Amino acid sequence: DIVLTQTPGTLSLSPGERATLSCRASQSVSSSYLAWYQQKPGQAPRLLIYGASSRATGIPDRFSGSGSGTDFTLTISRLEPEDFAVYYCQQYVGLTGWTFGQGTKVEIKRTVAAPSVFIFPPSDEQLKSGTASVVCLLNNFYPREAKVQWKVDNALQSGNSQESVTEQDSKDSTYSLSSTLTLSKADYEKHKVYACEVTHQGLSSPVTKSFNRGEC
Amino acid sequence: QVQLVQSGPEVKKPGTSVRVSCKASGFTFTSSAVQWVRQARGQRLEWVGWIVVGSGNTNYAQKFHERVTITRDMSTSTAYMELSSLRSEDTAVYYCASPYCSGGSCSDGFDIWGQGTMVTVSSASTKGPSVFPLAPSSKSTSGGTAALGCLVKDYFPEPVTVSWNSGALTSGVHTFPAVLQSSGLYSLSSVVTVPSSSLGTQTYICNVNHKPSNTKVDKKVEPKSC
Repeated sequence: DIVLTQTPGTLSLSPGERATLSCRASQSVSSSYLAWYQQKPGQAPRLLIYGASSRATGIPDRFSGSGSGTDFTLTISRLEPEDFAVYYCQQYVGLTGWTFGQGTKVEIKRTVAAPSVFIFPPSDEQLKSGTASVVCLLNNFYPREAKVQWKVDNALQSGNSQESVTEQDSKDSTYSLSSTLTLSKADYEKHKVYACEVTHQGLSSPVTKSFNRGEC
Repeated sequence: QVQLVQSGPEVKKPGTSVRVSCKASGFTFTSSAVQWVRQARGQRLEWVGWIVVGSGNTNYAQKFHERVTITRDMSTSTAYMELSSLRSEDTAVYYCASPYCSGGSCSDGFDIWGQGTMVTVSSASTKGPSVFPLAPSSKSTSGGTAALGCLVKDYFPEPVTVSWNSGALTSGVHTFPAVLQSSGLYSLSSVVTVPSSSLGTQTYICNVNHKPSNTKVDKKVEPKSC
């Protein structure tokens, strides 16, 4: 089957800037069978371009498509706030075998914003039920890249934490992130000092939030 | 208006079949076509197949040709995707799409999209969440801002709904995407940042609803003085 590979993976651009998105096909695709779609979080795809360069009905002038064979380009001449989204190319050669690229996320670039960091020991209620979740919260930071490391009695933890991240905020263009350390009640009660260490571009040195088990 | 409306979310055990419907209104469905495309969270769009409404002629992707059927009922302007022998890898949002048509004339591409149908395939059994407070303290107070929340742990299936103060508190709320645990159950935290000076005069209650397990929890999050 035809494989479509999009580049780059993420474009971080200021509103008003030009966006150039690349779609490479593993096999020569006729210009007549290449489409581009826009997709926002929690929404269905939206058709932008059909036949490589034709705008779908009502699509703004700032969206244009170029190319043929193995190399296609989507241009957004001047990014509006509503244009920050994931963009997919699709080949629809023949009656079957249609495939999509992996997508390019066009993300809002804003100034560096250090996260505020908050730590939550396990609740008395949860410990009663036999589990211990320690939650570390990073609030309203940019860029997305953040290292969140768990230290239990100064020992770096591996394979016992999960991260979850919000979609980029529509109004302040920041992210928020949870890191949750999950232990058995038994394992939690063996150690004293629980620390969340945050590394981020907005922090000149890592920020540690920590507590001693049972103090609060 | 011009729309495709899909059936509600589906939760299925391995080996079963799911049927998703796609109802057209506001355009000439008889002139049109319906394709089905799926998307697993944080993964690329995957094409399933399509049907031409007039003829009922179908074309399926290689991956699905032995276990998918696409049909349409022209009288009800509805198309269906039936996917059989479901496996965990079939967990995704399934979308239908059509070219807009007005009489005989149609758009070249698929420009009308359904809202999507969440399909979960898992061996996991329905379980209500445990709701634990994330209490504000000196360890969750940065400058003049306090963070507080609720840990919504070990439930199946998606989704849970989380509100704060019966929907009165929305500014500063972060309800994190659920993480699928090794157990096959989901967990998430819902947090809110607030002015630290509010903790003494404003009550904070997280309202957690999980319809499949008949779970309704209203957890008051009590500030710690340490």
